[PDB]
Amino acid sequence: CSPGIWQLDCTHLEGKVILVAVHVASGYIEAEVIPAETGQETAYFLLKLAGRWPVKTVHTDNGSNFTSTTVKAACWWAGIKQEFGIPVIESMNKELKKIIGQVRDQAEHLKTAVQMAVFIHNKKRKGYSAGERIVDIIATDIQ
Amino acid sequence: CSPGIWQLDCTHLEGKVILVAVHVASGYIEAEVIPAETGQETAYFLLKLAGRWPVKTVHTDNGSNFTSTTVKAACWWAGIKQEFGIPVIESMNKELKKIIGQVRDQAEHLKTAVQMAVFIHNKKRKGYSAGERIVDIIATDIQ
Ligand SMILES: Cc1ccc(-c2c(C)c(-c3ccc4c(c3)NCCO4)c([C@H](OC(C)(C)C)C(=O)O)c(C)c2NS(C)(=O)=O)cc1C
Ligand SMILES: Cc1ccc(-c2c(C)c(-c3ccc4c(c3)NCCO4)c([C@H](OC(C)(C)C)C(=O)O)c(C)c2NS(C)(=O)=O)cc1C
Repeated sequence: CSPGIWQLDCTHLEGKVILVAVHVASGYIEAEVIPAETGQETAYFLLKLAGRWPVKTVHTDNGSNFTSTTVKAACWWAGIKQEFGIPVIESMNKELKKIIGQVRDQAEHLKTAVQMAVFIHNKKRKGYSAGERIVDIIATDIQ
Repeated sequence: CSPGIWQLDCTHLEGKVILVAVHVASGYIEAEVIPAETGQETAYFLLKLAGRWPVKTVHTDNGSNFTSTTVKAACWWAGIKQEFGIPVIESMNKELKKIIGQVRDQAEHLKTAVQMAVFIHNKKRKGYSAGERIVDIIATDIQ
């Protein structure tokens, strides 16, 4: 239900790493292919994300993802807090993968298919779409 | 005033290319550093953008940016239309640059400074922030 809560995880496909962020209340996602599963990539990603949406806290299924100096710096600067599992489910990474499989032949590069999958997932009404729900959640929260 | 209209342009700083997209009604921006000023980069960018926001039409100050087969394909797939200048102002690229200059020492890489600049610009209340205005514009348009 909370407006600023996001979940961030890496998956793998085709020998490559996909970083997936989910806005938990809405199910809206942002994902991209990253060259390697490093702190640098995660830090840059978080900075982009924070600039675009209100990101108040981030949860993850791999806490170690967040130990890098580099990630800590991005969360410090953007003012993001961790939500520890120390501290309800998802399997979006399966759903995303499903859509990625459906569109895969439409593109050469996996990264391209991923963006196609994100678009499709975000716009799928089923009731609003996730894209509609996140703005409605954010707008309501504002006013 | 229209909800789906975006403006897209490349600028240069430090020998590098920054692609800047503006949501015209709100002044909200997304920007990133791209390795080169090519159709491939623009096409991928548009695909990301379309997945995240309702992108109905895109305007540009360099029409030739949109001639590549690659861009045409991304606009075809995402269903984006061009708005020809054939066919009110901006200078965001100056404002962005200004903010980029202010934060530049905070980061090593220009790309990092850019994301910092985007965040700052989007959250600057001055009245809502641009970030607030785009969601309010989008939500209202939905319902
Ligand atoms: C004559 C011709 C011109 C362009 C493409 C092409 C296209 C259309 C796309 C292409 C562009 C936009 C698209 C799609 C493919 N697929 C659907 C969504 O929008 C892509 C995609 O890579 C980028 C450009 C997205 C980085 C790809 O991964 O397939 C790639 C990699 C393409 N190949 S290209 C020209 O070497 O970049 C193919 C041909 C046969
Ligand atoms: C011990 C140490 C550890 C990390 C960094 C560092 C940081 C903190 C940042 C860094 C990370 C997050 C940040 C900032 C810098 N600046 C403010 C916003 O959040 C960056 C930025 O590059 C990436 C990671 C964003 C790709 C950078 O361009 O400066 C870079 C490139 C850094 N350098 S590093 C470790 O080689 O990637 C520096 C030191 C001295």
